[PDB]
Amino acid sequence: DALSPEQLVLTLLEAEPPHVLISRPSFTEASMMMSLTKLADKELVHMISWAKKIPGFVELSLFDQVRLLESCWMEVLMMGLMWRSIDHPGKLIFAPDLVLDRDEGKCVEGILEIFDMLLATTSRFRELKLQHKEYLCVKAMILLNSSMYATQDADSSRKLAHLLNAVTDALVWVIAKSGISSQQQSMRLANLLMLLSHVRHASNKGMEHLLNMKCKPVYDLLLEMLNAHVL
Ligand SMILES: Oc1ccc(CCNc2nc(SCCCc3ccc(Cl)cc3)nc(N3CCNCC3)n2)cc1
Repeated sequence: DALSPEQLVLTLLEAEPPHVLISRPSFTEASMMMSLTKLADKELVHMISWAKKIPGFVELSLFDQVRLLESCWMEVLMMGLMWRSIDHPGKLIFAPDLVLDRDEGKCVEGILEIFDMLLATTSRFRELKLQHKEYLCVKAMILLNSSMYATQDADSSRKLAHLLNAVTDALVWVIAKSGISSQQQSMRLANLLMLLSHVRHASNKGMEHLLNMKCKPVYDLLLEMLNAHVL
């Protein structure tokens, strides 16, 4: 119970996930995917601690929290990937150890399309000159919006709306602080939210390559983390 103007941006700042490290040698196909799996899993753990820290997230329903974390993990992952690779054209800084060149993608099939997508999206964010604050704000919006929107017992859908609300407000706020004119303050918001669907787009393709292995996805797998230990 809070959600203020900057007390949120600063909060979203101090809630950020830790940098994550993976073992490694070198590399080929599974070499790239043995790591990426051990990468996104370590991260998915911190992603939960993260959501947990967004003021009011735990006040929601448990099934809703899991509902939400299940839909965004992929784009939230890629949102942080892009942000880490924003000042590096052609590269995709997956982690302090996992840095991949564009070309290095083709060496494994299907993957190369995504790099083009990420790099393309990353370049757009770069060109817009996305700020650390706007980035913090867009990341949580992705988590608060990615859901299956009732079949009633609504007090969650209320609090959730109030939460997506505060974030969205902080974001128009950040843009306003920028000082530009209302025609531009609006265009900024519009340009940044239109990219979220490109992050969605890239999120769908990726998840499609993922499942294209032999499985069919972290549900309970990280269900008992919201459960008790809260770690
Ligand atoms: O901050 C981060 C950290 C990590 C990432 C990437 C996380 N990527 C990731 N990729 C695969 S990939 C087969 C992939 C083909 C492919 C190739 C390229 C891409 Cl981008 C996606 C998929 N599989 C998984 N997981 C994690 C959860 N348990 C089940 C498997 N994660 C992004 C941002």
